[PDB]
Amino acid sequence: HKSEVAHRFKDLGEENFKALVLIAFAQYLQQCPFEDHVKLVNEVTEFAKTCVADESAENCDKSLHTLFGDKLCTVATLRETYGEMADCCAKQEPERNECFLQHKDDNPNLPRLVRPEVDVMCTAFHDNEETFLKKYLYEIARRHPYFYAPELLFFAKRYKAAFTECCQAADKAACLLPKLDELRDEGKASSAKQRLKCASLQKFGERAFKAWAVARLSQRFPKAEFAEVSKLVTDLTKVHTECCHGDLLECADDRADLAKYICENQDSISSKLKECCEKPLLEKSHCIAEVENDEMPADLPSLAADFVESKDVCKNYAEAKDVFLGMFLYEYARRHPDYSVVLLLRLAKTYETTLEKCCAAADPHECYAKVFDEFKPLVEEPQNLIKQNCELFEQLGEYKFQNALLVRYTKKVPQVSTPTLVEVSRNLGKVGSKCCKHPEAKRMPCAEDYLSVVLNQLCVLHEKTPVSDRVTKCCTESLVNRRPCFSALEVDETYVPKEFNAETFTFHADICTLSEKEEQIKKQTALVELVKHKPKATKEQLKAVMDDFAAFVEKCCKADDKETCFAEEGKKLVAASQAALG
Ligand SMILES: CN(C)c1cccc2c(S(=O)(=O)N[C@@H](CCC(=O)O)C(=O)O)cccc12
Ligand SMILES: CN(C)c1cccc2c(S(=O)(=O)N[C@@H](CCC(=O)O)C(=O)O)cccc12
Ligand SMILES: CCCCCCCCCCCCCC(=O)O
Ligand SMILES: CCCCCCCCCCCCCC(=O)O
Ligand SMILES: CCCCCCCCCCCCCC(=O)O
Ligand SMILES: CCCCCCCCCCCCCC(=O)O
Repeated sequence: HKSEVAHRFKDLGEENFKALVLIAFAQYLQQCPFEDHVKLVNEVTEFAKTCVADESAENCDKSLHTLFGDKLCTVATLRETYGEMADCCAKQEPERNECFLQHKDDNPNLPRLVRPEVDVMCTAFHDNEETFLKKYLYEIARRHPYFYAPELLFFAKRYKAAFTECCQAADKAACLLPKLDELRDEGKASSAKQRLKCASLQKFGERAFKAWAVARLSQRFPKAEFAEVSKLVTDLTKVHTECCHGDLLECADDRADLAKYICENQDSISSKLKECCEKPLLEKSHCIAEVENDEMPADLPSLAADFVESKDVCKNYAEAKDVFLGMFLYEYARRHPDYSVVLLLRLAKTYETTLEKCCAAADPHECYAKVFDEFKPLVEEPQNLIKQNCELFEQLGEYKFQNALLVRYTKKVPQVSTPTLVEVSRNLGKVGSKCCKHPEAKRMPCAEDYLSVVLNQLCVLHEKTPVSDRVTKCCTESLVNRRPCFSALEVDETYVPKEFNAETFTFHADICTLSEKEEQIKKQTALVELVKHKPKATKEQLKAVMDDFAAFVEKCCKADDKETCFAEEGKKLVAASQAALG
């Protein structure tokens, strides 16, 4: 009301409040030490209570932006530590706030955060639970200035649970380790998706984004009217735009609003929202944004009615092209929760091309009457890839399936560095085990989501070290053409084999003491190196060496004087294998 701080405090609660203030400050003063921030939090929090007691007390009427800005400029070593950023304090709001966003280094030069030993972590945890988690919250926040604060807080709590459960466990490590890994990946995923979306909104512009939204929102809320979906798409676009700009507050307020709105009108939006709309302010958004797709209406007409048969297609279309196409998407999206958003985009795109040609011809209806037929091969491509791939994965295991992928892509883009090929293939495989476990009706949406980050990661670390033009075409192609572009890659006939290296195929017994994740990655690296040396090798040939090798390993890791073995058979293997592969 008359005091923003007081208000947020009352809403959030002391705990959440102090956690967010901490995260907020860690995202700007990325260089200040943890103790420094904690003091700021306390000073701000104390101030907050002052205003809760008397909404009219000093400065309590100031805006969060101003309050935050002033506290920020309070840091003495500001100009010494951040230099140019200190010049932000001369400017008045909102230039001051704006000035800060511009100096929020999206990727500082901080040391990789190392994972301590389970025991040391559990003891730290148990001894001083609060500072143990805050301290790490701080470490993550400063390294990820754009990670939406509240989501970060959401993660912290999942971590807390893991430590509370696991540190009591018999085998602490067997309980904790796996959870920490599932949280990391999930965190990397949220990070990549966020930057991805913002990146998209940047290059491709609003339209394409709204297009994406209509499709996603329709699949999720098939019972809502198109007018409700357009309303939501509009607000969601403002939200992502603002949130991408990096301003936490503005971003948060838009998010709360849209959640409030959706809840009040939840009856005309989705039935699956009850649960989500009860939750606390800080958790509404998160919940809603992930809510399962609602059951789609049973009495739903054939699309062909309003989009192929009708004699007013072009009329309705010229009247408002995008609204029409949007309606197409809305209609097609909600009848297919099983389609990937991007696949729906391809149809809509295809439909649009057709209408553009057809509506400027003798008689439209004749020209576009069989367009749905143009869809068939489009829908099928992603489906046959999924079946063909999940099948292979069912036979072979995650690991063996990854090797298949390894051989397949190395042949496609031999120029790519071996360590890059190994990672991509591994991640690709994970997507394989994570999605194939799903009923065929949810597979495609699943692949889209995991595959989207993986391909982006692939593109980013190639943007940097350009190795192939073909990978660059795919990486800079339409966001809806990206995946098919890669699927279209064919064996590289131009590639010239890599001169043989003895050092690259010699193994030591240390391959026995190494952990699974390490043995595999050590074997897989040799595999990519093998293919990069003899690309003309048939699956049979390769399957031979791999079999020979596999034994070699086990065999040499189950006999005395290991080192002797690996060097003795080593000569033999390399020798025999080289001849088999001409
Ligand atoms: C849940 N989420 C906030 C996260 C938790 C733990 C680690 C996270 C990381 S991370 O550990 O820094 N992940 C590193 C790679 C792995 C490493 O070097 O340790 C990174 O890509 O930046 C990134 C993004 C989100 C994370
Ligand atoms: C709570 N509300 C304000 C929302 C915030 C952010 C995303 C939202 C979405 S969404 O973008 O379609 N849901 C996203 C996941 C959430 C995210 O990445 O932010 C998706 O399926 O790709 C739907 C409804 C409400 C949303
Ligand atoms: C997300 C905020 C909660 C902070 C608690 C993190 C505790 C785990 C410490 C290890 C993190 C390093 C990343 C990793 O390798 O797992
Ligand atoms: C609410 C109306 C906004 C939706 C506009 C419909 C756009 C459909 C065209 C699909 C093109 C995808 C963009 C792209 O080429 O990347
Ligand atoms: C001066 C410090 C300001 C403290 C930061 C308060 C902003 C956090 C509000 C969180 C609201 C939840 C929004 C959402 O649902 O995403
Ligand atoms: C021309 C020298 C070729 C000999 C080197 C063979 C090494 C290839 C990697 C084998 C890994 C197979 C995967 C596995 O069985 O786990």
